[PDB]
Amino acid sequence: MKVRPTVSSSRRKARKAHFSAPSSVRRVIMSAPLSKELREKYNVRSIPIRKGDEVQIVRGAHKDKEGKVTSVYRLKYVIHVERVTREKATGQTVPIGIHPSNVVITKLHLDKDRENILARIKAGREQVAKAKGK
Amino acid sequence: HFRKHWQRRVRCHFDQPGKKVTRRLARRAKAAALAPRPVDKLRPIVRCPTVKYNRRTRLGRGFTLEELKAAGIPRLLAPTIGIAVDHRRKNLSEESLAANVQRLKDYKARLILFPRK
Amino acid sequence: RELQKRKRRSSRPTIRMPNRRKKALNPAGNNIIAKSWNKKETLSQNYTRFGLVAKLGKATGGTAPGNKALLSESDAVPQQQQQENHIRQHDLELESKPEVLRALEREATRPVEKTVRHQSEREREWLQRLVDKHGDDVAAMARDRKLNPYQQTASDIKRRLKKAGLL
Amino acid sequence: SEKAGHQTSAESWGTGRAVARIPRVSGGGTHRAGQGAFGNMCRSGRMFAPTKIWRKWHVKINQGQKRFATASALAASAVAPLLMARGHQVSTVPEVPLVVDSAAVAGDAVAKTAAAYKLLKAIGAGPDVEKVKKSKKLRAGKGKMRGRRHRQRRGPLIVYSPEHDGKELVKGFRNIPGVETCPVDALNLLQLAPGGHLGRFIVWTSAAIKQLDAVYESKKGFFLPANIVSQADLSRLINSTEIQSVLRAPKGEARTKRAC
RNA sequence: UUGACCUCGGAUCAGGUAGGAGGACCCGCUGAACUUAAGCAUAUCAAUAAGCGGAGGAAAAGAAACCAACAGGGAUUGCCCUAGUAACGGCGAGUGAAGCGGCAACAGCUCAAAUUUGAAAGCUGGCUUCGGCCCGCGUUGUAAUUUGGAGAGGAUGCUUUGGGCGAGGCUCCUUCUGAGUUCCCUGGAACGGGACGCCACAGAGGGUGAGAGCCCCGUAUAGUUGGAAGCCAAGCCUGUGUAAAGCUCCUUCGACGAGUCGAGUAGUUUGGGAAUGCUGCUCAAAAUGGGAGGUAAAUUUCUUCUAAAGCUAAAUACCGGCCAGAGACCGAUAGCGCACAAGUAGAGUGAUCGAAAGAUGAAAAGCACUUUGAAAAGAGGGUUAAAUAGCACGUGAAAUUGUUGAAAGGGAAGCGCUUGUGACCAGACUUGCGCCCGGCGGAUCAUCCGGUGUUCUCACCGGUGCACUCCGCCGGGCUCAGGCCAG
RNA sequence: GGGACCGAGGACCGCGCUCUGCAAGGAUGCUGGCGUAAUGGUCACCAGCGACCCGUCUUGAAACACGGACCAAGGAGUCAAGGUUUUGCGCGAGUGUUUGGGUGUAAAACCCGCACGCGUAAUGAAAGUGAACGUAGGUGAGAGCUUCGGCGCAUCAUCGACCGAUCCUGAUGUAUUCGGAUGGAUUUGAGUAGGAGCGUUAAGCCUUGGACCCGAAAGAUGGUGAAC
RNA sequence: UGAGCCCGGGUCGAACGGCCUCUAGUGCAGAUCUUGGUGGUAGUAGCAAAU
RNA sequence: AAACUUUCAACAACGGAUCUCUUGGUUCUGGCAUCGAUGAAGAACGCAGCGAAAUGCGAUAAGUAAUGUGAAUUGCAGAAUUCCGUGAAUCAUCGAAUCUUUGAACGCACAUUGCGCCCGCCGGUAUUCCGGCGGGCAUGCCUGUUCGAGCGUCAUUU
Repeated sequence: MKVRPTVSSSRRKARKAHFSAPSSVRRVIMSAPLSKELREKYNVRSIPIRKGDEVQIVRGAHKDKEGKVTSVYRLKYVIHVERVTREKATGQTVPIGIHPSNVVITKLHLDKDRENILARIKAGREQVAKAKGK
Repeated sequence: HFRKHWQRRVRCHFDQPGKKVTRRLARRAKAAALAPRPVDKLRPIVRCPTVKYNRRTRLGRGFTLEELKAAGIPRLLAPTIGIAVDHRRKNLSEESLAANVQRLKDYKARLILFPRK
Repeated sequence: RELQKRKRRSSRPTIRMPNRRKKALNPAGNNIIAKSWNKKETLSQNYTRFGLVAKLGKATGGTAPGNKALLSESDAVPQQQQQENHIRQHDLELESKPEVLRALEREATRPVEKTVRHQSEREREWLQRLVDKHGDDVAAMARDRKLNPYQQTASDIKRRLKKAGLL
Repeated sequence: SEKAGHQTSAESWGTGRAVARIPRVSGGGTHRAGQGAFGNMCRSGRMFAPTKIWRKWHVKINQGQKRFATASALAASAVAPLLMARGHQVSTVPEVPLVVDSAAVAGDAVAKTAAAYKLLKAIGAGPDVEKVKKSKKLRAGKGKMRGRRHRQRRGPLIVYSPEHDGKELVKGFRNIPGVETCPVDALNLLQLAPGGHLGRFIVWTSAAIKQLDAVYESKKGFFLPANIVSQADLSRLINSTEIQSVLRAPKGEARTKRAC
């Protein structure tokens, strides 16, 4: 189990940090896994998501619905995806709230920073894989 | 004997393992600083003063000037090689002087000295 | 208390401090002890492996098994038995074992650069003139006043000349 | 807190007014004003006999008794039914001490948790590991609030020799749930008799046994106790030839007939 | 007339410094009372509480005018023990140490007393081209040497050096580093049950629509990117000056703290009239000196240290500051007064006193629209798994109240034993074995064959059959046994 | 002869008798009824009989008096240090690791080098002295064992023995002012006379701490304000 | 016997229990007890400060 | 018989008890040493589009610089603000700045946004007038610089 004295197992502190984390930590928490073809194409398991990712749903009442991410509401720990909407009493469509942990990435909005992130994670992975192997 | 405020002047010992590990870390830090040297300086063999403990012997504060001279270790160089020196103590007996000389000679025979820079 | 609660309420970051200690817990450097030191082991065990004595004082408690880290005269004086008016005072003349111990022994027994001290140009010139005038008579060079203002002893002059090289 | 309950200003109204003679807070401009204080019967007052830090927490136990009870726990672990008595599911292992080879439990051969699991399955600790895994459960009470959320059964205790077997099995069995690891030189009674119940299932090794011998002879001031009874079998003691010969004739039967 | 030297002042001259705060721990001053003594006054409380002044991360103390009577110890500090001993006491209440010993830590020094006198060799300021030029301080004494278990001076012959760079290393922040969202059911949702797997030096914790090692952050070890500041440091360049330093020896020297010790006396304090220590007043020292001890040993013999100047890390305390980790703790009348607008709302002229108050739902999806009507209000209708979950919202007791229904009530009710009437509710032994026929199928049946595991003599399978044996299933046939209550 | 209440136990054993079994150490045999209801439960009411409202406090007793509008939650012999009795446990004339040091999977567990605490010899005011004449004594009981001849635990009573101290008795001898030998005493001890203690747990009691909970007037310390 | 325990029916939505031990802030009708809520008096007294 | 009163059942009110939960409290332990005249603790006034409360900030005012991360804010309004970018953010770090009136509080007064004196500037008829702005003006003490006083005191005809 935990050995490093810096880490704490206190549920109180853990919940306080989770519910009062700043936006970058919220992004890190709302990282999401990549699909299969993506995983065998990039050698990465999960990266934080953005507003331009085509995503597929694997959990919830709207399972197997595909669309592009509309927004990432960091304050409520939720993401808004296209075409997954509910109607209010008046009939106006509000996008239904779904979690990054309950969605899986199908396509990446690739820029310089994203390519750098995947390169760093991958390179670490084969580094440690080779270290274990030989 | 509880006439006074032992409530305001009671102090506990819940930090005993903490102080023990702190002392161990402190002596380990001293060892890390003086990595090849021993942690504690050599000390002479002295006798307990009182009549109740005459036959028993213990460790002193530092070696006598006459003992150092007999052992052939300079006064100014002994503290640099780790020998405690006590200017206040006097020998007053050939038995104790010889015992401390033998101890210092054993220290010399077991000591390795490195050549400055 | 109110100060802690104000830190609770304020939207100011908590200034977490790093675990910084005054003294390093392990030795560091390109020396034998630092290279062969084992971080996980304790001081006593490390000194057992090195082959050196950690504490010169009396053992204050039970030790680990096999550590070895903690430790005719006509005139009747025991000092004649113990013996093997000036002594060398800047150094001591000293007369199947761990690798660290042998490495330290080799390092101790390695020869060292002499770095021989030499003499100044004016001292050389003064000695040269004194030799030129008085030949090799130590008494005469001590007797002289003009060439020898600092009334150094003849033996002093002789050893300076010997160190310089010329008789 | 030492100041809890009496960090309040209150003076008893006395016999002047027709109210209970209890110290009541002064002031006249708050819902608090006029309420009771300082009492264990009053809300927001001090408790009766407030808990103090100088209570006796640690208990001094004689080293002789501790060593005696550790030896008794080891004998209980040697006794086979006591494992069932303590709850360890012991039915597939071919030997109740279960000494395993130091060759296969030493070095890096058992450093991997997968290797440790395969060794446990081969020697027969697999049922016990599955038992603890399936008994992984939620605790009932406020321990969940106080940082003790789950409770599980206890696994086998691996005993080794740090001098000959090393310290890789320590981590290898550290990761596996339920199972614990303890050196032969520092046997722990808390692990030997969990919850006060005897019969802990311990997976031994040959070096561990040869070092139990050495340490139990090495302990100074302690000797293996001589028991007050030589033949533990009371059935042997009673149903023996000498006793049955020396006994007199019975005066009745186990169940006596009713006379009148 | 002039110019000094000394002293005293001014300048909105130049450079700095002191306030206040905090005060948990620390160093001093000052300083009670309640209580106990079953009354109370000495005493105790207490050298405490309040008040005043002053620092730090520790402070303070600290290198003997010590302990001791030793076969000696050897700065200070903290623990255990000494010890409830000695000692003191309205000898009542009570008070109450210390040496020694085992430990933790351990580090020693700077001055005044000297003539550098063959050379004030020392230091402040402003002016700088930053290299060296002045001014001033100062001889009524700044450098070097020296500080009494020492030293100086000569002779003497051995042995030591000093600076500047500095790769790289350690400390700490950071980047990255394992495995199922496979199939079926339940469900609003799977993190639940079943089946099949994987990882693990990682099965701590938290989030995700319900108990998630493998969905996610993190978690473990070894690494790896970049950066900050301290310390260390392999090595590489300069040294230079008849410069410093340690010793040995001796027909040469060896200065050591004053209204301070001490005596008398008042107060305070302590276990301590050799006044326990200190303060105030009067007098007032010594140099084979002074202090404190030992001792009847025969006279103050003997022992051990140098007071009136100063510095100093570590072991030690810590309700305070910056953090961090935990608990056999409390769980919204509890836990801090404050889980939430909490020193807030509020009261008092003022010092001060000081509360009450958490939970919709997974997600507001927070009730569109129609229709009553003056409202914190309804009837439809809709959202949700559920709205008698509707911002009066997790569940929703009792006290108290209303409607409906039943019964009862001639100046008390309520309770006990025993029926009766009415109302509502429940539902008795769980209700079977055995034998005999005819058929059918399986098997410790077969001295049947083959295989596997084993306690090696016991099991379990695969394959033939029904001659015998045993089981069942079917269709007949007969018997018996039963729970309660009455006569 | 008529009537009432009950059937306790559950193979045999025993005592017996009127002996092919019987009324003899305890009920069986036969028949019938029982599921749209045998038998029950709660509520309400009526009916016979009984029946002061609780706690506290005082008194020989009552009688007074104190508290009670109701319901929910809170609510009172607790914790330390020091003594003491008893039970269990470990060791045992020794006992106690946990001041500390070593170690560790790290407030855990394991380990122990030197001390220290109490005890294992006492008495006297003190100098100091210092526990065997007898199987550590006898006699008589005494649990128990026994070759039945006798051995005898613990403990008690008596007669003994010794030690410290007190009052004597006053040896060789002695430095000529020192000594205690021997034999005594209706003596004294918290003495010897073949050790029981140390640690720990559980319960009980005592003292002081807030001390089971609640409840004076007062006194002191430091501040705020006005006034006859 | 009893303090209490088990089940049936309704509601309800996330944790809980039996036994062996260990521990304690462990069992209420009173205390003119504390807090909170709610009654008769009473739709009465009286329109009084507050509201 | 109704009304009223009493008991019970169903249902509905009141109320917040019980179970559950906890970004809280309490206790213990470990690492480090850091307020202020270069203006501290504290008080006040302002700064947002909609700001009540709380927080942040100080006329550069929910704040600026720089670095790092890498595509948001979010209750509503909003950008032609920014997406292979020196680049969003109610982001993190944080070495650079701004820092209103008070307060040890410092030109005098303090209950006035009042009253002063020295140096410089600005605009409006402007060498004169007015208003504003910048730099300043506390005390005790230390060192240095300068000035002054004193028959205190020394001399000075070679």
